Parts: sequence; structure tokens; C-alpha cells
Amino acid sequence: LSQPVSYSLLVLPPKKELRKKGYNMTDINTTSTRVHPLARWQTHVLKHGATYRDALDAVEEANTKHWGFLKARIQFSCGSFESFVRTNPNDPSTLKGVSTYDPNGVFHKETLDCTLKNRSTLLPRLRAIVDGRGHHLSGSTPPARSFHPQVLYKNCPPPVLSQAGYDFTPMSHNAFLLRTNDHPQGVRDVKSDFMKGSCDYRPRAYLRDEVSGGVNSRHCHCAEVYQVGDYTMDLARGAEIDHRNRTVNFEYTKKGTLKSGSNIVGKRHARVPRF
Amino acid sequence: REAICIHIGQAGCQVGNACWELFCLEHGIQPDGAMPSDKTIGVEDDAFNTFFSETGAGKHVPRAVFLDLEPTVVDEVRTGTYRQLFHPEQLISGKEDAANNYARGHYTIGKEIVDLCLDRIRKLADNCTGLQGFLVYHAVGGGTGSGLGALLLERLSVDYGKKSKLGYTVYPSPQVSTAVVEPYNSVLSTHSLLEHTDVAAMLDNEAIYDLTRRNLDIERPTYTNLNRLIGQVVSSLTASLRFDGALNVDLTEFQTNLVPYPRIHFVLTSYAPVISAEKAYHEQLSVSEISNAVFEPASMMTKCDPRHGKYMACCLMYRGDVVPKDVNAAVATIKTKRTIQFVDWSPTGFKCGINYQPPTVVPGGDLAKVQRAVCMIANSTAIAEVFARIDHKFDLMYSKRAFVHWYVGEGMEEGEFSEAREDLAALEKDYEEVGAESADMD
Amino acid sequence: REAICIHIGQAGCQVGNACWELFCLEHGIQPDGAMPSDKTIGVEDDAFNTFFSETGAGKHVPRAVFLDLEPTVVDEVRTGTYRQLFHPEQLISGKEDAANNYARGHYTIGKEIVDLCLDRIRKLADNCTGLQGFLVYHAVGGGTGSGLGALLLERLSVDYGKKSKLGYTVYPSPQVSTAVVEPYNSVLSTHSLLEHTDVAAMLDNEAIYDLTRRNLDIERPTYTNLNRLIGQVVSSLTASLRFDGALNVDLTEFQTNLVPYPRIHFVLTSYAPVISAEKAYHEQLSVSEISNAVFEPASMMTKCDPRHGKYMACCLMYRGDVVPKDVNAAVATIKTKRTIQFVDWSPTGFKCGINYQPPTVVPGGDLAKVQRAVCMIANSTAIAEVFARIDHKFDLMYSKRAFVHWYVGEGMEEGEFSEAREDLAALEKDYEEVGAESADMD
Amino acid sequence: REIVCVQAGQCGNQIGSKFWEVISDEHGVDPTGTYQGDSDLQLERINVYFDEATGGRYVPRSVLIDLEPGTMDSVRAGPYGQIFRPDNFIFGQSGAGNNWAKGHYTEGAELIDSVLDVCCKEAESCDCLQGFQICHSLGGGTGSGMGTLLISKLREQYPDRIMMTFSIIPSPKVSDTVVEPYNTTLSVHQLVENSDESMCIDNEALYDICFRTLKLTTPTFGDLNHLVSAVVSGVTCCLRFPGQLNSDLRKLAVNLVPFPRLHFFMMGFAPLTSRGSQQYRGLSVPELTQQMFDAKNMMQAADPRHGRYLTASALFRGRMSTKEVDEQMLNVQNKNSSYFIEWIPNNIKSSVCDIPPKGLKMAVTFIGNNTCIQEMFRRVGEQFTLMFRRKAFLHWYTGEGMDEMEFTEAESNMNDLVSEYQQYQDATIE
Amino acid sequence: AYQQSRALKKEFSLPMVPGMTCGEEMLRRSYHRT
Ligand SMILES: Nc1nc2c(ncn2[C@@H]2O[C@H](COP(=O)(O)OP(=O)(O)OP(=O)(O)O)[C@@H](O)[C@H]2O)c(=O)[nH]1
Ligand SMILES: Nc1nc2c(ncn2[C@@H]2O[C@H](COP(=O)(O)OP(=O)(O)OP(=O)(O)O)[C@@H](O)[C@H]2O)c(=O)[nH]1
Ligand SMILES: Nc1nc2c(ncn2[C@@H]2O[C@H](COP(=O)(O)OP(=O)(O)O)[C@@H](O)[C@H]2O)c(=O)[nH]1
Ligand SMILES: [Mg+2]
Ligand SMILES: [Mg+2]
Ligand SMILES: [Zn+2]
Repeated sequence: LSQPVSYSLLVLPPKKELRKKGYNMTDINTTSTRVHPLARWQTHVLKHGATYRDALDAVEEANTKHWGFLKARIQFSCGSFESFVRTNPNDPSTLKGVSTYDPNGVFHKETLDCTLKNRSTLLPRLRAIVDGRGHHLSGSTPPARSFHPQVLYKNCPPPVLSQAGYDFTPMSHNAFLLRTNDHPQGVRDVKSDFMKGSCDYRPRAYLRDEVSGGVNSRHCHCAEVYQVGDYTMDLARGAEIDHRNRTVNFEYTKKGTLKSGSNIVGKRHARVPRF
Repeated sequence: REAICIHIGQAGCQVGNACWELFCLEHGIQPDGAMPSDKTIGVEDDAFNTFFSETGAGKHVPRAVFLDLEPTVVDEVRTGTYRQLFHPEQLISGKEDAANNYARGHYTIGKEIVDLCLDRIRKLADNCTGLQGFLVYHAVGGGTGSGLGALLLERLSVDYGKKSKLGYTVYPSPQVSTAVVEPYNSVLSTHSLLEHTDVAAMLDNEAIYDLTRRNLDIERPTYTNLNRLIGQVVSSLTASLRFDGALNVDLTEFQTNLVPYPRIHFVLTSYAPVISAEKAYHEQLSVSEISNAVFEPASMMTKCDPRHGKYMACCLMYRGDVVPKDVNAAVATIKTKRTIQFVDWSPTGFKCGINYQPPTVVPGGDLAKVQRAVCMIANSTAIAEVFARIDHKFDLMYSKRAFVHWYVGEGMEEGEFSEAREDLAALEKDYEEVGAESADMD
Repeated sequence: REAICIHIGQAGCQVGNACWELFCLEHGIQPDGAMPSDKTIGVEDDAFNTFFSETGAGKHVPRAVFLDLEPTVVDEVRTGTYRQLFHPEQLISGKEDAANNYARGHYTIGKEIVDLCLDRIRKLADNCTGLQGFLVYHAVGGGTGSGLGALLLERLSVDYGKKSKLGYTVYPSPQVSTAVVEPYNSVLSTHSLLEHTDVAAMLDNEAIYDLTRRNLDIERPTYTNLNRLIGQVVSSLTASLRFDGALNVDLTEFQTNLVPYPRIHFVLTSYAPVISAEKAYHEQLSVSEISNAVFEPASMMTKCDPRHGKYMACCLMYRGDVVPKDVNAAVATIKTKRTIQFVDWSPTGFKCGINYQPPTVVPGGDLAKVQRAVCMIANSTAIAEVFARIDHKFDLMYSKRAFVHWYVGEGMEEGEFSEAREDLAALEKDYEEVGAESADMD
Repeated sequence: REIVCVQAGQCGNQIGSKFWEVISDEHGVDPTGTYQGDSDLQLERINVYFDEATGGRYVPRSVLIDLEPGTMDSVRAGPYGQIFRPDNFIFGQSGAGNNWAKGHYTEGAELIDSVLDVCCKEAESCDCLQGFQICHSLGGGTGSGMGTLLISKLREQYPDRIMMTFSIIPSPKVSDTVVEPYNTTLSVHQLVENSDESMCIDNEALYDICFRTLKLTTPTFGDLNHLVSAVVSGVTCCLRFPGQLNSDLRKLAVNLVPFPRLHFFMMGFAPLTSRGSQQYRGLSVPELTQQMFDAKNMMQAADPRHGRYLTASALFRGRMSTKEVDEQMLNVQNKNSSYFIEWIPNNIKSSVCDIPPKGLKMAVTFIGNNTCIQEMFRRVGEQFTLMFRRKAFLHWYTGEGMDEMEFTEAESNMNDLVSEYQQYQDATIE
Repeated sequence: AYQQSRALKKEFSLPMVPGMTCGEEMLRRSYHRT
């Protein structure tokens, strides 16, 4: 809420001082917005708790108590104020509010439509989809659970375990696969040392289906094609890329999130040999 | 500034001997509690204060308790080389062991000894002015480590409240084993440990044996080697409190950065330049090489493979001559890899620390001397496989009531088995559900 | 700048010993890996970096791995003269050989060993900043060289992608032979090699024996002579990376100039001033004479006659004191010859290179010392005759399934024989089709 | 009136190194950058090629670009290498592979922004900017691809200036690279749209120059690049010294190009004297003119006798009479009138400059616009059609991403250029 | 170890300008918390 704690007054000196200085106060009436050269601004603060009516009472008390009251304004904590001025000078008890002003009027009026358009899409995102313990919100359940082979390894080769080098339970190893050469949007080419970029190391399956014969041998299963669970993963049939090893298209859901891309092609209907 | 160490049972006391050897040799306290200050530094020093207190005659005494139910290992400490270092009240020993029964430790025997332990810990905590957590060493496979460790952590959690409790824990290895009843004790321990610990670090002896064969050139390792490696890890994590550095990391930062949800507090640990002198002299050891080392599963001190899961958070501690730009280049290179995966809800995956003091070399040791090292603790969904194999072994034995009469005779209701097994089933489902992509849930 | 060498099996490790001996002697690294301290040249040269890396204490270590399934040869390297040069992780040895079975290498044993090799190669590739290809040495006649070489090249080709892979390959000689089952292993290797290699250079021991008998004056040559010749060839091809010259040639330039269609990547190699010291003083050795020498079939290191085919592209590398005008005059004279024919779709048949560093002399060597040398690799349709002869040998035996039960027992479907034999038949038809003039087809 | 130099690829960087040696020698600049010259005439136009760094030093207005730094490391290690500004060396991490599509599309788009930033920084420092000068080969990979990429970007950013190229073109007898016809055709297609004036050199012509005219026993690429640096520094000589009849790059372009597609020129440099015959021939304007028109002294394989001269230009350096220059150009035009296109009344422009190159009494550089250049393009188009009909190496370019339609456009444009030259050769007054 | 570097630093008396002296923290002796 708008909590008003301030008020300022613009006053003329005493009539005796105006007479001594040599200014005719009878010509104080003017049709312009300029102020008299002898008027001065003085401000006071209100208490820690006050209301708008308290500010009005203080302003009216100031109007009654001293001569030469020209105008006053009540300043709110949000940065706005409302101006107070007599309708007819040399005649008190005609004070009213003429207008109000805030520093963000034209500022907010100019940028309203884009603000509303972005807000209308922001608010659906902020809704939580999990409970306090990170569980399902009684709906929108995924078709398959996370730890299944086709869900955990949707776009990544699975491990290969061998007993070599271990006299106990074997452990896998890390590879040198690089992700696509994707830069942050609008962030300049910022770098701390010489690094191995992803412009090189482009996969050899970039256009193998139209500038070469494709796959001719059964050796694709040794390094490119994997059998995960009840599905087949092919590393050459994933997200599309261009000649500089950066992704081409981005797919968004109805809620607006970013899809990940899948290398799974086909479902293998495995049957035990029985007869 | 200060930290108090609690050592429980056999593994915890034996690891304690190596830890206090290291902390003495690094600070410079003699085995009889003295400091031959020979430097011309002009003003005194304070780094010891985290681990030692002075009486006023200049003897040092350490902020630790050793708790055991059998006398032999603590009497071995009492008769060893460090006899004069420890205060005799600190070394507490009972008459007879918990005989691999969690129930015997928790209900029958630990209940008598536990009040002495709390009185000693209170007497230590009163002689502090900025205590900022407890470090606890125990094994969950044995009876007294499980039962008294759980009971003591419960009492500590009631009395001290918000103070952090960080555990280094030796879990039962997936196929090397030492006792039959390990699954029951480990399940019941994990049930108590879920509510009352802030971060738990897991260790397996089978992994450290593999690491000492593979990286070091030791054909016949023994527990002193493993305990010295553990001591090096703890010294690396606590160095941020003790020496000057560019980016310090307080013990409270671990719990805030590593734990996303209150049950998901079990972390993987690894250490990079575990290396022999001949390999150390065949290779340079730059920042990027050791950063690449901490992510290989061959470097880990727990037998789990992180390639079967997704990372949620990583905490990287660098000590020695390292420059921040090299840390940034290394972490960006790790981030580039395609076989390293983070859950899509955790975009800012890393915490960094940088300390200037390089790791100390121990006269009889097997590690080389190196100018820099990095130590990692990380949270990953791959950890769910460790619980799944323990739970499968529990189901196999409990399906036939294989040993239950011992546990029921020593004071435990049979119902506690079903409760703990259902809680671990829910923990398995938590680790399954948390790893589910957001695009599938709309 | 950098290149990584992979040595596989017996021939590849033995050729590696000669190669690394030569590269050490050419750069000046001592056997223990330290540059001599007596020299006061003042400058601190870096040219070694293509093949060596420094730790920082000034020891040199080489960018190579040695892979074998039997221990004996690698243990001989470990116990030999260069023992202190190599890092022990680089020398990888299994327990037992692939017993001349491609199937044993590819399916059963190399599948177990391959992940250690890939981890070592990754550790090498992480310590580079301008890697520009892999060099691979193996023989396709033996079991582990064929099976593990193919499997490893396949994995490298998926993992590293566009990076170039250049093979030096020992094919079964047309009448010298070492094992009965050589055709099966060479066919099955070659099936994988078509898809997963960018240029493959073929060598036959019978040609290098003939060359060492005719040109050198050696009555009783042995494998060390052949391996020193191969080392000289590799040094000539890689000299363009390491020393100043008029026309440099990067490893990526070979694939662009020599390969017209993606299957046609097998090239012939020859080397010119193979001459003895007693002959060397009876003759001058000008540019035009050695250029005329490289085209005689007596100079080739593979037993094929290029007069039975048509050239598609030639790459001529000159090293030493040579001037471009003499190279141009020589090549125009060669072009004039009537027994040299180019396919009409390849009008601009030549690529040239010119480097200033003359060939190094090895203390025990058998080549004379010469101020200049030239080396050629060329693509020609005559190559179809080598495959046709390996095919008849395969067809004669396969008609009775003479040995197939070994391959099927070690893990292979019988179908794989027919697939590979049909692919090589299609390669034969490719060499027939590519060589037909366009004027005849209108 | 300031020139900006760009050196691209191996050939470009080496020729640039020799050029900046020759220029530093003519103006008396020490390899440390300190002026040590002996006449004010050297200092008063030093700004044309050098910028001034503090307390004496001069820096050369050149950008060096290559995809692998090996050549650059050779030039930095050379005797004058220190003069070059460290920030002016731009490099990638893998080579062009002699492939146009790689050099243009993959590493090109990766590096090009840093090259444009350096070129703009260098251009905007001039108080008044004259045209750009670029050295590259058309048969290579980074030379062709990055040269034409950068030329197109600079023509977008500076369309009112001059664009000048020096270019090496494949010999008719022996190839240095197998895939030369594709790279040459695509580069000529780019140049005919973007360039204002282009000079072409055959290495075979320089070899025959060295062996027959200079009779050198053991020539090296340093000699060929010295001949090229001599002519390159000669064309600009009237820009930077006083003379009786001043000239400028724009004035050469205005007098040489009759129609905007016809901007390819032959080059020569005259006072080459044999290693053992200087006693047999005195220097004179007739001797220079006689060498100037001898086809032995021309740096391209095409011969004037199969074509006709549209225009030619001669720039003379030295103290000489204008009468001898004018009457020599009249006598050559009158005596050989069949080789000059008849609907232009005078084909030769002359210019005279007071200051010769050090150690020569006089010198001239000759630029010629002759229709016999059509024979080179026809040969290249033949070799392109032979390779393209059979898809001889096309999968590299198509796998990088090129549309085949680009090749047919470049072939059609070159064929139309050949037709246009042939039509203007056989035109008549009627 | 680092004596002559400190001697040169004290003799030269260079001003404090960014990019002039770097890495002075890595040359310290103790690093203990006083
Ligand atoms: N790494 C390591 N492991 C140890 C050490 N001591 C025991 N263990 C392991 O921990 C498990 C045994 O736990 P203990 O500590 O002996 O059990 P406890 O605490 O003595 O319990 P009680 O037997 O009832 O007294 C086995 O798996 C041992 O291999 C040690 O010093 N270092
Ligand atoms: N030129 C040359 N040829 C060799 C050398 N060693 C072996 N060969 C030839 O290569 C073929 C034998 O291949 P090997 O290398 O022995 O086979 P492998 O790799 O050891 O395979 P496994 O026998 O299964 O272990 C025969 O033709 C030999 O003549 C060598 O050092 N130099
Ligand atoms: N005149 C001259 N020609 C050269 C030089 N270096 C290379 N060339 C020629 O330029 C062509 C090779 O182009 P190159 O510069 O290697 O292309 P790049 O690989 O893109 O740099 C061949 O015709 C070479 O003969 C040189 O220093 N001087
Ligand atoms: Mg015990
Ligand atoms: Mg063998
Ligand atoms: Zn395979």
C-alpha cells in the first residue's frame, strides 16, 4: 500500500520582511506557473505510523497557522506526491488537490503491452509440479519411470564393464564424447584459456545417408547401435546438426519447456525361443 | 574454527590413529605435547586451535574422544607411541563387545556407556568458543559401531540441536564381506541415520584396495594404507578452516550446497593425485589433469559407478598452488563432456574452494610429494544401487527368518525389521522419482 | 602440431622401437629422457613437442601407447634400453595371445582389453592443444593385430569423429607366408578397414627383402632392417610438421588429395635413395635421379606393379637441399613417360612437398648418408590385383569350410565370411568401374 | 593516402614477409623499427605504409591470417619478424586441408569476426584511406576461402574504396595440388563480382624468368618472392614520392578497365639484367621499353601474340626526359599497330617519378590488359568440366555442405567472361 | 629461495599499475593463520 510519511510547504517571508525588502505583495497573483522569488521550501517528516488523513490535518493546520502559504505536497513512500493549492489567493479555506504525479507514469504506460504479454506466459511456468518431497503432483505422470534403460540412456551410450585391470567388481570408464557447439544466447565469446572447441570433432554421420553409401557392414552394432532394455538406440539418428556441429531446431512442449531429443528408434519385440 | 572428532569402534579408532598422526605432523606438535617453535616469525600462530587446546604450561591436548566396547584397540592406543598426547579420560573402553549385533549395542550394552560419552563431549564443548560441527567415524557393519553410533547421534541431535554433523562411513562392500549379518545391521543403521545426519560420506574397502593396487604399486595393502588415505581426505576438507586461502569454505557450506531434499544426503567421495613416486616423476600434474582425475570412477573410494546415474551437485576443493582461471577452464571442460550428466533441474552444478597450503608428506608414506591436489564430494543418483543390493540381501535372509532369534532375544521387536525395510524401499523410490525428467512431467 | 602413435601387436611394437629410436636421435633426447647438459647453444627449442611432452623437471616422455595380448614383447621393451623413457602406464600387456584368430581378438579378448587402451588414449588426447591425427601400426595377418586393431579403430572413429586416422599396414606377402589362416584374418580385417580408415598404406616383407638385397648389399636381412626403413618413411612423412620448408604438408592434406571416392583410400608407398656406402661414392645423387628412382617398380615396398593400372593421384615429398625448379623439371619429365598413364578424369595428378631438413643417420644403420631424399604415396588401380589373389586363397579354403569351426567357436557367425567376401568382390568391381575412360562412355 | 595490406595463407605470408623487407629497406627502417635513413624524402611519406609508435618506432599496417600458425612462426623467427604487431596475428587450431568449402564455411565463420575487427581497427586509424591490398593464392585452401570471404566483407563495409589483389594461379604444365580446378573456378567467380583489379602470376613464368634471364644457378623461393615484392612496391611508388607526372591507384583503374568485368591484368618488371652481361647494355629508356614489351619478361603463361591490347600502363622511376617516354610509346604503338584495339585511339598511359629504387639508375613496372587471358580461363573450365562430370572429388565439398548449383553458377559466369573477351577481341567499327 | 626477486623489487620501486606485478601471493612462506 501507499504509506505517506512526508510533507513539504512553500512559504513567503513575513509581510514586514517583504515590505522592508521592497516587494509589493499585492501583485502575488499570477497566471503563470512561476513562483515568487522570495518563496522557500521547508519540509518535515511525520511519525513512524500515520495515515493520509493525518497528513491532510497537518497540511490544513499549516495553512491556518502561517501566512504566505503558496502550495504544499504530500509525498508517498512509493515516490509519488499530490499537490495542494488554494483556488483563490488572499482567501484561505479554498484548498483542494489539483493533480497527482509519479516518476513512473509515462514509464509504465509506454511498456504495458509487452509487460502483460510476458507476464501471461511467466505465471503458468512458476506453478509447482512436485510436492515437498519432490514427488508427483497427482497427475502428468511420465509414461516410463526414470531408471529404465530407455529413459536413463535416451541420448547417451550405456556403460561397458570388463574385468581387465580389476581384481574385484569391475568399473566403467569415461569417454571423450563432446556435446554440440552451443553458445549462450547473446553472451560474447568469453574465454579464460585455450580450450578444445566442439567445432571440430564433428560426428562422421553428419550426411552419410546422402554423400556416401550409409552403413554397409554389421559393425555398426559394435560402437554405434546399442540394445537397451526392450528398445534400440542409434547414435547416428539423434538430434539434427549443421556443418559446424550446432543443433538446428528446438522443440518446446505446450508448457514451454525444452525437449531433449531421443536416439531411440524402434521397439524390439523380444520372444523367448519356445516350441 | 573448532571441530570435535568422535571415533567409534574398531575402524573408527584405527582411522583415528592415522588422522592424529597426520594432524600432529602437519601442525608440529611432538608426541608428548609440545611445540618447538623455532621460526623467527615475530608473532604467534593459531592454526592448531581447530584441533588442539593448550593448558598454559604449553602442553597440547586434542579435541577428540575414542569410544569402544572392547578394550583391546584402545588399550593398544594407551600403550602405543602417543600415550602422553591424549588425556586418559578421553580414551573410554567397556568390558565386552556387541558381538556383531546392532540390538546388543543399542539396547543392552551401549545404554550403560552412552552417558559417560555425553559427559565427555559436554566437557569438550564447554571449552570452545566457536564450535562449528562434529566429525564422526564409524562402521555400520559391526555391532557397536552401528548401535552405539546411532544411539549417540540421536542423543547429540537432541542435546546440541542445529550444530552440523558430518559422517565418514564405511559401508558393506558389494562382494568382499567379513561377517554374515552385515545386511541387517546396515539396514537398521541406515534407518536411524536418515533422520539424524546432515551429510554422509560412503567408503568401501574394496574400492580402496582397487585404488591402491591400480594407482599405487602395492601388491599387499593393509588397513594402515586405507586409513592414511582417509586421513588425507579429511585433512583436505578441513584445511579450509586452518590455512590462508583465496576462497574459503566453512563446514556449513557443504550441507547447504550438497543436499537438495532432506533425505538425499548421501555423497560420493574421490581424491585425485593418489600416485606413486615413479609415476609422479613420469608425469606433470597440472590442474586440468587432476580435475579430469576426480571424475573417473576408478578414483572413487566407494564402489559405485556414477555413469549409471546423473549428478545433482558437485563440490570441488583445490589445495596448493592453483589459480582460479585454471579451475574455471577445468570445470568448463568437464561440463563439455557428453558422458557426464547432470539432472536438468540443476543447471549451476558446481561449488569451488581454493586453499594455498599443499598436502603434507608422511615419512613412512606411500604417496608422492606433489605441489597441488584436489578432493571431491558429490551427490549422484547412482548411489541407489548400493541400497538396492543391500536390500536384496536383506530380503534373501529375512524371507527365511535366518537369524532373527538373536535380535529378538537381545531386546528388539520383530516389527523393526519391516519398518526399516519399508523406509529403505521409500528411499529407493525417492531416488527413482527425483531422477525423472521435467519435460516428461509437462 | 601434436600426433599420437598407437602400436599394436608384435610387428607394430617392433617397428615402434625403431621409430622412437629414430625420433630420439633426430631431436637429441637421451635414453633416460634428458637433454644433454654439455651443450651451450643458449636457445631453448621446442620442436620435439610434436612427439614429446615435458613434465617441468625437463624429462621428456613420448606420446605413444604399446598394446599387446602376450606379455613377452612388452616386457622386453620394459627391460630393454629405453626402459626409463616410457611411462609404465603406456606399456599395456595382456595374459595370452589371440592365437592367429581374428575372432578371438575382436569378440573374446580384445573386447576385454580395449577399454584400458581407450582410457590411455583419452589421457593422451587430454594433454594436447592441436591434435591433428592418429598414426596406427599393425599387421592384418595375425589375430590380435587384425581383431583388436579393427575394434579399436572403430571405437576411435565413433569417439573422436572427424579427426584423421592414418594406418601403416603389413599385408600378407604373395609367396612369403607365416601362417595358414592369413587370408581369413586379412579379409575380415579389411572389411572393417574400408569403413573406418582415412588412408591405409600397405607393406609386404617380400618387397622390402628384395629391396634390401638389390640396393643394399645385405645377404641375410632380418626384421630390424625392415623396421628401420619403415621408421625412415614415417620420419619423412612427419618431417613436414617439424622443420622449416618451402612447401609444408599437413596430415589432413593427404586425404583431400589422394582419395577420389570414399572407398578408394588404399595407397602404394616407395622411397628413393636406398643405397649402400660403397655405391654412394661411385654415383652423384641429384634431384632428377632420385625422382626417376621413385617410379621404378624395384623401389616399391608392396609387391604390385603399377604398370598394370592407371594412376589417380600422386603425392611427392622432398626433404633436404632441393630447389623447386628441379622438382618441376623432374615431374614434367616423368609426365612425359609412356609407361605412366593417368585416368582421364584426373588431369591435375600431382601434389608436391619440399622440406629443408635432411634425413638423419643412425649409428648402426645400413643406409648411406645423403643430402636429400624423396618419398611418394600414390593411388592406382593396379591395387585390385592384390585383393583378387587374397580372394582366390579365401575361396579355395572356404569351399570346404577348412578352418571355420575355430572362428565359430570363438564367437563368430558363419554368415560373416560370406558378407566380407561379397564386400571385397564389390571393391574389385569398384576398381573396374572407376578406371573406365569417359570418352569411351560418351 | 594509406594502403592496408592483408596476407593470407602460406604463400601470402611469405610474400608479405619479403615485401615488408623490401619496403623497410627502401625507407631505411631498422628491423628494430628505428628510422636510420639519410633523406627527408624518405620520412615525409612514411605514414603511407607505417604507423608511428612512441619514441621513434614504426609498425606496418598489415594483418596476417592463417589457420595453422606454422608459417607465422617462421616469419616471426625471421630477421625482420619483430616489426610486426603481436595482436595482428590471427590463427585457428586446424588447417584448411586445401579445401575451399572448409576454408570458407567451417573455420572461416569461426575466425572471420576477429579478422574484421583487426581490419576495421587498422583502416579507421588512417587519416584518409586508399584501397586495400591482398596477397593470396587461388589454388590453395585458406588463401582462396578466407581471401574471398574477407574481400566480400570488406566490400560490404568499404564499397567506395579500391580492392586490389595479387594472386597466384595454377601452372599449365604441372599441378601443385590435385583439386586446383574447383578452387580456382569458385575463386574467380567470387573475384569477378567483388574485385576492382586483379593481377595473376604463374610460378612457371617466374622459374623461366630466373633461369633464362637471370641465369641463377640455385634459385630459391626468396628470389621469386623478391621479384614479386619489387613489382608490388613499384606500382605504388608514385603514391609516395614526388614526380613530373603523378599517378594513383584509382587513375590506373580508370585508365585500364574499359568495362567492369574486364579487370584482369598481366604484370611485368623491366630492369632484370643477366648475372654476367651488364657490360653489354647501357641503361636507357629504349632498353627498358624493349624489355618491357618482351613476353619473356611477363609473369603469366598466356602470350600477347594471340590477343590484342585494350590498354596498358607504364610507371617510370628515375631522372629522365618526358620526350623520350612519349616518343617511345608513340613508336611502339605505330610500329605494332595490329596488336592494339583500333577503336581506342591510345592504349598506353605513362607516368614519371623522380626517385628510383636504391642501386638502380632507372626502373619501370608494366601493367597490361590483354584478351589472351581468355585462354587461361578456358583451360580451367575444361579441367573443371572433366572433373565435375565424373564427381571426381565432389563428396568432400558436398559433405561440407555446398550446393552443387554453386558449381554450375561459377562455371557459367566464367564461360560468359571468356565469351565476352572473345566478342570484344573480334569487334569492328563497320 | 626468492631472495634476489625481492632484492630487484626493492631496488626498482615500480609504481602500482594494473598488469605490472602478479603472483606475489604464491611466493609467501608460512600461510598459517596467525
Ligand atoms: N578401512 C578400514 N576398515 C575397517 C577397519 N577396521 C575394521 N574395518 C571393517 O569394518 C567392518 C568391521 O567393523 P568393526 O569396526 O570391526 O565392528 P565393531 O565396531 O568393532 O563392532 P563390534 O564387532 O561389535 O565390536 C569390516 O568390514 C572390516 O573390514 C579399519 O581399520 N579400516
Ligand atoms: N616387417 C615386419 N613384419 C613383421 C614383423 N613381425 C611380424 N611380422 C609379420 O607380420 C605377420 C605376423 O603378424 P604378428 O604381428 O606376429 O601377429 P600378432 O599381432 O602378434 O597377432 P597374434 O599372433 O594373435 O598375437 C607375419 O607376416 C610376419 O612376417 C616385423 O617386426 N617387421
Ligand atoms: N611464389 C610463391 N608461391 C608459393 C609459395 N608458397 C606456396 N606457393 C604456391 O601456392 C600454391 C599452394 O597454395 P598454399 O599457399 O599452400 O595454399 P594454403 O594451404 O591455403 O595456404 C602452390 O601453387 C604453391 O606452389 C611462395 O612462397 N611463393
Ligand atoms: Mg569390535
Ligand atoms: Mg603375437
Ligand atoms: Zn566389430
